[PDB]
Amino acid sequence: IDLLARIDLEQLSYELRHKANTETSKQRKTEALKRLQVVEALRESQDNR
DNA sequence: GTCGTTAGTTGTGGGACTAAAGGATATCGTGAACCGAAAAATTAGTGTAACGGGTATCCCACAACGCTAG
Repeated sequence: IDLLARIDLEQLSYELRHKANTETSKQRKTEALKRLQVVEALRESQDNR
């Protein structure tokens, strides 16, 4: 609860895009984009409700 | 010589498997003793009859004419 409350979705998404853009490993990039999917899904949810 | 990377396994985990009818199941093992709770049953106590007028209603019966003289 505390960790997810302290989370910042916009900053987290920007950090993940940066990490994907500056990573020399394909697997790390895949993990970064996979987390970005869920982060952006939550961001899109926060617009409707 | 040593460290990160990539691709191809390899083991492991989560998700599918016509339609129609019908549709009954049986379900162990035991430790004691006292207190409290409320739900139930048993027991103890009080009682009328006709009368005066006057009047409201009911049922029950009957009436509600015809002629003659001053």
